[PDB]
Amino acid sequence: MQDAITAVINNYDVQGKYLDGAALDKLKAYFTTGAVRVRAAAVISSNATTIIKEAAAKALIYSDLTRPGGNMYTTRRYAACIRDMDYFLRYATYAMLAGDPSILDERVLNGLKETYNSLGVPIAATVGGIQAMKEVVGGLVGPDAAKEASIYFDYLSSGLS
Amino acid sequence: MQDAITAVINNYDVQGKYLDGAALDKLKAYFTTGAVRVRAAAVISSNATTIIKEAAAKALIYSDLTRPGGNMYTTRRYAACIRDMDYFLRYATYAMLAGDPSILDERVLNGLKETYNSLGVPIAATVGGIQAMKEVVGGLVGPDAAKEASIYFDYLSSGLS
Amino acid sequence: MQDAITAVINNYDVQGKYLDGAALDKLKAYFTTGAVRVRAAAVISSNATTIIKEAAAKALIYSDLTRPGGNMYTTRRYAACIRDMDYFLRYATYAMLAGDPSILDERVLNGLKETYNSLGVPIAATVGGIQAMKEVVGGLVGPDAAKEASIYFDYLSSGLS
Amino acid sequence: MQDAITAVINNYDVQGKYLDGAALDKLKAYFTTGAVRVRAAAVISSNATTIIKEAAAKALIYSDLTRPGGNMYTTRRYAACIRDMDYFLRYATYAMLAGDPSILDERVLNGLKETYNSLGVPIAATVGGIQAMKEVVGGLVGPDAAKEASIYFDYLSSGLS
Amino acid sequence: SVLTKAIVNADAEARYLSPGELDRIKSFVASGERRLRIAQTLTEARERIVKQAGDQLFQIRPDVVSPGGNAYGEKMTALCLRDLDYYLRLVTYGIVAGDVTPIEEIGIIGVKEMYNSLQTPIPAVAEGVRAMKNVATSLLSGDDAAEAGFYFDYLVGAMQ
Amino acid sequence: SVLTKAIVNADAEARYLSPGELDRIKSFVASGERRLRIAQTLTEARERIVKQAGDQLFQIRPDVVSPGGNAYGEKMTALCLRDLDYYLRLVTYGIVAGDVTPIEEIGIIGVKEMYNSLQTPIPAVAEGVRAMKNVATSLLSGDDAAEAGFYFDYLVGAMQ
Amino acid sequence: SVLTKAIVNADAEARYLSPGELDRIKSFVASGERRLRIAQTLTEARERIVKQAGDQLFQIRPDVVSPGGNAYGEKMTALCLRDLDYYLRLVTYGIVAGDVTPIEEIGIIGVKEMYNSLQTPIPAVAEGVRAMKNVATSLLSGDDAAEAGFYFDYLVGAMQ
Amino acid sequence: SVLTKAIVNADAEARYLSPGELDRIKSFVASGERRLRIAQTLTEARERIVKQAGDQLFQIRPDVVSPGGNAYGEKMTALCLRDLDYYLRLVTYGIVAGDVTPIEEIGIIGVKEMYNSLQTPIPAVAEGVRAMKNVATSLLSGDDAAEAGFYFDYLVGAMQ
Amino acid sequence: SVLTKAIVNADAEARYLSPGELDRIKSFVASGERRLRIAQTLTEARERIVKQAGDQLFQIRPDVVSPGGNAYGEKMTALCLRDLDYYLRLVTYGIVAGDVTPIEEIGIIGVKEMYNSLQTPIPAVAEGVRAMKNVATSLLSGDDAAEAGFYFDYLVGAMQ
Amino acid sequence: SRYFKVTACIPSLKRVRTGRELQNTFFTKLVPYENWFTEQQRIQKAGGKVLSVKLFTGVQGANTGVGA
Amino acid sequence: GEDVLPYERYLTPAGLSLRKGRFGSSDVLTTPGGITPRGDAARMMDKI
Ligand SMILES: *C[C@@H](*)[C@H]1/C(=C/c2[nH]c(/C=C3N=C(/C=C4\NC(=O)C(CC)=C4C)C(C)=C\3CCC(=O)O)c(CCC(=O)O)c2C)NC(=O)[C@@H]1C
Ligand SMILES: *C[C@@H](*)[C@H]1/C(=C/c2[nH]c(/C=C3N=C(/C=C4\NC(=O)C(CC)=C4C)C(C)=C\3CCC(=O)O)c(CCC(=O)O)c2C)NC(=O)[C@@H]1C
Ligand SMILES: *[C@H](C)[C@H]1/C(=C/c2[nH]c(/C=C3N=C(/C=C4\NC(=O)C(CC)=C4C)C(C)=C\3CCC(=O)O)c(CCC(=O)O)c2C)NC(=O)[C@@H]1C
Ligand SMILES: *[C@H](C)[C@H]1/C(=C/c2[nH]c(/C=C3N=C(/C=C4\NC(=O)C(CC)=C4C)C(C)=C\3CCC(=O)O)c(CCC(=O)O)c2C)NC(=O)[C@@H]1C
Ligand SMILES: *[C@H](C)[C@H]1/C(=C/c2[nH]c(/C=C3N=C(/C=C4\NC(=O)C(CC)=C4C)C(C)=C\3CCC(=O)O)c(CCC(=O)O)c2C)NC(=O)[C@@H]1C
Ligand SMILES: *[C@H](C)[C@H]1/C(=C/c2[nH]c(/C=C3N=C(/C=C4\NC(=O)C(CC)=C4C)C(C)=C\3CCC(=O)O)c(CCC(=O)O)c2C)NC(=O)[C@@H]1C
Ligand SMILES: *[C@H](C)[C@H]1/C(=C/c2[nH]c(/C=C3N=C(/C=C4\NC(=O)C(CC)=C4C)C(C)=C\3CCC(=O)O)c(CCC(=O)O)c2C)NC(=O)[C@@H]1C
Repeated sequence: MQDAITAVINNYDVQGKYLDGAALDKLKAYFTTGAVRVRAAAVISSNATTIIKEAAAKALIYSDLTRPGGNMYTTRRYAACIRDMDYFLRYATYAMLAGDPSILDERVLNGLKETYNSLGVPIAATVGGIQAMKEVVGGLVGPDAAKEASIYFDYLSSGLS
Repeated sequence: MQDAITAVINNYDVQGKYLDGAALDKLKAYFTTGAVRVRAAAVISSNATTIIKEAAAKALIYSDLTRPGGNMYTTRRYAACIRDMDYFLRYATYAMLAGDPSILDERVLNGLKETYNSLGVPIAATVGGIQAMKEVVGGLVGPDAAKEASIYFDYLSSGLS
Repeated sequence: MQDAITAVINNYDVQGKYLDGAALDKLKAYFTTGAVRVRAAAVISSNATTIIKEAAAKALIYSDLTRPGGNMYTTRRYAACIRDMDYFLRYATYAMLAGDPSILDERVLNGLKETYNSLGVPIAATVGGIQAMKEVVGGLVGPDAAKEASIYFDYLSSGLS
Repeated sequence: MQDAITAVINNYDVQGKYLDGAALDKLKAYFTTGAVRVRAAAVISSNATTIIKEAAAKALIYSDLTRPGGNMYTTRRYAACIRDMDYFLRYATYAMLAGDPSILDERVLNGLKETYNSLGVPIAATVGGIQAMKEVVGGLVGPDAAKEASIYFDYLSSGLS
Repeated sequence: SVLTKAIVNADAEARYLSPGELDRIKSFVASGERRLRIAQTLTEARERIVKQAGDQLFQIRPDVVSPGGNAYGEKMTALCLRDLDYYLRLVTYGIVAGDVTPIEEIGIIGVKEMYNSLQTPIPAVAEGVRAMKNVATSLLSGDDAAEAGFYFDYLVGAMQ
Repeated sequence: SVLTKAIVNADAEARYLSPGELDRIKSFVASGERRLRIAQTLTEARERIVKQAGDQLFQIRPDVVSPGGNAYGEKMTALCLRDLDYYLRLVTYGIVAGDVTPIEEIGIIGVKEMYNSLQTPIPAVAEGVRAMKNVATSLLSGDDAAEAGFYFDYLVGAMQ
Repeated sequence: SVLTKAIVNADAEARYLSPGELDRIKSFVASGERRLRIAQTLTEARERIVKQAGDQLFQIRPDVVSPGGNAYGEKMTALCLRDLDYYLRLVTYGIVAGDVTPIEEIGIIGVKEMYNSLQTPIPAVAEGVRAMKNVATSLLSGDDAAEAGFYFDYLVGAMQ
Repeated sequence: SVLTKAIVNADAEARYLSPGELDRIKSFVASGERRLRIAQTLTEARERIVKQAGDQLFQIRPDVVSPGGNAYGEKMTALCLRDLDYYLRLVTYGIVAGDVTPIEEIGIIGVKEMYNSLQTPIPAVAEGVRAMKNVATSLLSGDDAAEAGFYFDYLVGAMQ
Repeated sequence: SVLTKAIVNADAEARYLSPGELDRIKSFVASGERRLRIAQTLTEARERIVKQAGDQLFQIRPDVVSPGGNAYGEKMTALCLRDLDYYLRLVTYGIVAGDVTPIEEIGIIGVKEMYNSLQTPIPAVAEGVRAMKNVATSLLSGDDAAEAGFYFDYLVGAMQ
Repeated sequence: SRYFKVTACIPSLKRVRTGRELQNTFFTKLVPYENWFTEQQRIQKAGGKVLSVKLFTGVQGANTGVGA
Repeated sequence: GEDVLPYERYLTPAGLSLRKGRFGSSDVLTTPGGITPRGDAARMMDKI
């Protein structure tokens, strides 16, 4: 994987160049928002279960998905769906901390679409759940890191769909 | 697709063996029940629209499905859903006539789960509608073809769910 | 696709609600800025080729991209890169006129990331070219529609990256 | 492992009262000794190979052990002894940075005598080499870290003998 | 909307917008306040229009509210008035959008199939929509009355 | 703590301390005095924080102090406030250590099984820790309050 | 970098980041401008560092520029200086990154086998790196000189 | 079921069905008639059993139907009764199958995670299942009551 | 407001405003921006504050939403929450004016008689107001929290 | 962090393995504390007996230093 | 026919989920006759 800093380092290493002024502005631009990312990550880690519960209540349950014949019918499937939501939330937090979606590409999106197609999981409903989680996280973290958190949720949704 | 007779013929052809007493017993076993299937199919074709109307009344309409926010909302989606009900009834009739769900596997259930997931259609509601249609058809045809008709509706419901 | 007006209409249609004060406020907010969008679209249309020329000269050419081993090396690849730049500019103009990035989601960004990954096109260089075009367009259109045009260029760049 | 802070934490945890003024004084003392500790560790890490070289030249090579009929004879045995020497240096640096010899006991000093007797490795020569590393670090590092470096260096020799 | 069709056909021919389409956009944005006023007026007059259209429809075609009638009984007339409310809402949406695209997507495609399944008279629903048109046009000025009557007559023609 | 974590990370790779690892230790030893001040402050205000946390918890969740609640009577409520005191002591230990190793080894690993055996509401305990954090935030400077709130939020997340 | 290390360990244990890891991230982001200034100074003085590093290496080990030497010849010495510039660039990368993952993935893993392939003295390369360490610390204040020295010593220890 | 648990067990050793397993399969097929009759008797009285069990549960644990209760409100109470009906259905499935294999996969695995996410009292749900057991055993003869209650006690133990 | 009270005393004594009154007017107008910010914040959180205040009030004493309770039923609970909304509006008015004359003239003088006539529990209403104070102070900084808490305690004392 | 130093023998009584079945039938090996229970349960399940167990690595106090 | 240009008539669901589908589905699957508390809080707020 790679964060913003390591991404800049590889981008200059491939050309065999020392760090120049523009690379300096990129690194400084990441460094300027270091504290806000850490604070929002701590907030998300402290409120992990509540975010998932509110997102599920808003977007998944009270639906066909929880009724017999639905995809998240039965306790096993309900637990699997909430586990997938927790997976998405944790990796969104990692991507937000690192300032780069490379971890999302490597550890989440690769083959998840085909696995969901084979299993019959509703990708549209999953992306709706991710969007509800994005709304709740943006509410919790505040304007400071709301957009920066929201970009990686949008990245996950676009990659899944 | 294939029917009882062609199924027996192909099953003996792929092993290269001639029509034996066993395949003969399956063949007259289909031949004995020919008239009942034809009568049930004629009754279903005669009462096609009323079956869909009663199934929709029992399972779909007069609910949140036909309200705003429901998938059945708007004339476009209402017409599409009743078209889908007609699809299921017609293919169940073909499967009952042929005595084999191979046509259901080849031309109904293939890719249907993923298509419905992509479109956002409620699969649980669709299975409920199929069950209501099965109940009405079993009422109309009578015990003579009730079980034979019901097995293919059950096959469709199990494939979808 | 959908513009601001159709977006509001669909948003109230899904709730089954007549247009109220908030929806009327949103519609008035769009209608107030109608003429500025048309003027900016006319300016961009008249200066289309010059914008691409300055953006290429500022972000792409005179580098390793146009030399041997570069992705934009050879006349076919150069023409391809400029055609892609033209497509981005044109759809940015369409999105700015419609006041909604739905057309960008439907007709440009769908599978573009995966297509560029398959072809080996540098997404970072493409984003740099898009931002150069954004700077030139902001210079041309003026303060009136500069931010309005710029938000959709930022949308395209974030969708690619 | 248990560093100084963890050791004080355990000392108060087994008795079940809060941190006291004595604990504050001990933690403040260890905080005061921090910078010189880091500098000495950096110098030792820089000159790790040189220390082993002088220690070997002073107590190990050119002697009977570096001739036929010795435990140091053969390149494999000499490499094993020098790797053990590097182990002693690295774990001594770890214990020096930690403040407590728990790492020295559990990770290094635990065992290391029954194995040596079984293998046939001389122990007096190993203790002499450990002391040789002691005078080498005594010159390499400043006098501020000399005493605390020497005490952890003598700990391994005392445990082995 | 008009913006949607202009952008759609320009994209389909793979071109920037023509000055004629820009003139359409300019006129559409200029007329926006008047369209919003008309939509507002129909919005506050939505219930009177529905009630009077229901009365006119039941007077013109009493057979629909009769024992073998599709809307016989208080609940079946409640559903009929709800459908009339739906179509008035669609007409206001069309007036705001500038053309009958929302009306088409929401209440015309498949209306024949749905009402044939429900066994409801299409000419009766068209007569109800015409009564709504009359009641609505009695509450508007002449130019606004013509502007709303265009969408109402489109609905009547499409239900056919 | 930070020192034991860095040393274990280096020992696993069988290499000496990386420059970033040394910078971490240098920063921690430089910032130790502020942590010591936090620890002494929380220690001298340990009883007021526990009392206010108990009041907030009993206001938020009356069910714990109820006829069928886990803490009904006097000795039950005494044990609950005692557990709050243990967690306050663990928070002070974590603050002085600079990491969460002692807190993890003392009071979170197996706490789920222990509280399930005792049938104590784990969300109730989390609410108590949150009230403790709110009380502790009113007796420290802003940077110092944030530093303590990091470990308080760690305990809240760990009891989840 | 430190972010990559913390995130990788948290993902490997399948948990959110610990407060100690968050504190190390905070310290790393705090030291960012200082690290950038040190790297800017080194990259500005890249050529002089390389030249006097080569002079010190040749003074210490004239055998390498001897007939049986790996770098015997002007173009062989040019290749030695080019490797020197490569390692200086890697040192700047490590200094800005705050740890040694980029330096590791670029220039130490397999360096033993590569220099065995080229028949070059690894101890001679380490001595050249030490000469670079001296020349670089000669241009920096004490704290920043020590910070660069940590990465230089890491390179020397890795080439071992 | 018993057949699945017996055949797959004699398939993990690459042997035919055991002569010890050409038994209790036998008792299962012998007692299948009684099992079907008991399941039918429970199925006929599903509404009365659910209603009385919910009544007893709401008396014994009135906190759930209070304002601070998970099942506060008419539809949250309807959901609780629906869950009780679900568990009665699973019990009938277990009775017909002769093993708790189907009920285990359908409504036990992950039930702790589901109810913790929804914030529902698992002890309250277990007590509801106990009340359902009492109401069910009130409608059956002694042997059949014991047979049904044995599965009911399995549900009570598993939800724990 | 303070202007009114100063002018009333000045006109009662038949004299121009004293320098002390002018100074308090000056400070009163100086504090206006922070007061307007507090009132704006409370106005934006109207719905949440009211809903959470109702939930806490019903948790603390559910007897008012019981069958024999004053606020039993949906349409009765709506009136109680509307009364809480009324008092929140009065508190915002008091904050903007700087003191409690609007609160007195609109919502406390005769409140005992009105609530005695309606037979509603004034102690219950006071606790409902206090819950609103808690929810409001949860959304404000400390100084603004104390400033709003002054008016909330005034209302609580007045309803007594 | 600590490893128990134990010795034990485990006989296989269902398959009669037929190549160098001696090193896997009597062994001493350091096993971690976190894995010691699952390691020791296997011997009892197979039927062998544990001859001796030793703390070796860690101290009896536990508390801090347990984690690893 | 002989005048109309060829045009796109059908899509596979995989392609259709690429054009739409970004930001998922906002509709929420509704059920006929399901028990749902959605909108009740908003209705109560408007009634108040
Ligand atoms: C909100 C929940 C939605 C849902 C999900 C669902 N998922 C499964 C099963 C699996 N989910 C995964 C997921 C991942 N593998 C990965 O590598 C990652 C990222 C690192 C993820 C997120 C996998 C591998 C499986 C298959 C294994 C398993 O069955 O556990 C299921 C169960 C399906 C089944 O019963 O066969 C569900 C229900 N379902 C919904 O309806 C929600 C939208
Ligand atoms: C006696 C009732 C107890 C209670 C229950 C309660 N449940 C819910 C919500 C849900 N319950 C389920 C259950 C299941 N899904 C399955 O597949 C199975 C296995 C057959 C079960 C048991 C689900 C999925 C939901 C979610 C909603 C839905 O069904 O769509 C609720 C509502 C909680 C909320 O916050 O809305 C309650 C109250 N509560 C009690 O107090 C009783 C002990
Ligand atoms: C130019 C700034 C950059 C660049 C681009 C590049 N693109 C291609 C080839 C293709 N580009 C597309 C693009 C699209 N298809 C769509 O539907 C849309 C939106 C509506 C877009 C933008 C496609 C499909 C192709 C493949 C087919 C084709 O070649 O026409 C190339 C050619 C690659 C090749 O030679 O195979 C290039 C060079 N290259 C750069 O260096 C810039 C960063
Ligand atoms: C000679 C062609 C090269 C060379 C060699 C050189 N060797 C030493 C010192 C030692 N060499 C050994 C060697 C071995 N020990 C073993 O067990 C084996 C395997 C049989 C070998 C080959 C040892 C142990 C020593 C140390 C002294 C001792 O034996 O006690 C030196 C001296 C180094 C010093 O610092 O004094 C030298 C120079 N030098 C060259 O230039 C040739 C390439
Ligand atoms: C060196 C100063 C003396 C010397 C040593 C010597 N050691 C071995 C072999 C081993 N040494 C170890 C040591 C350790 N294993 C651990 O895990 C640790 C702590 C982390 C230590 C210290 C062990 C277990 C072995 C055996 C496996 C191996 O060889 O790596 C040898 C080789 C013996 C042989 O040939 O079998 C030697 C020679 N010999 C001297 O003469 C020095 C005085
Ligand atoms: C009223 C003037 C006429 C009439 C109507 C009538 N309608 C129904 C039932 C339904 N009508 C609809 C309509 C729509 N769904 C949509 O999405 C739209 C577009 C906005 C419309 C117009 C639907 C879905 C139903 C089904 C029930 C439901 O809404 O859930 C009935 C009832 C028929 C029955 O068999 O119950 C009636 C009577 N009847 C007349 O006589 C008038 C001419
Ligand atoms: C046969 C002449 C006698 C006899 C033997 C007997 N042995 C076992 C079990 C084991 N035998 C071995 C042997 C070896 N392991 C090795 O590594 C080697 C050399 C490479 C040998 C020879 C071991 C370790 C076992 C135990 C594990 C296993 O069963 O494979 C048994 C079985 C004991 C039991 O039931 O547990 C027997 C009977 N028995 C006689 O009566 C003869 C005198």
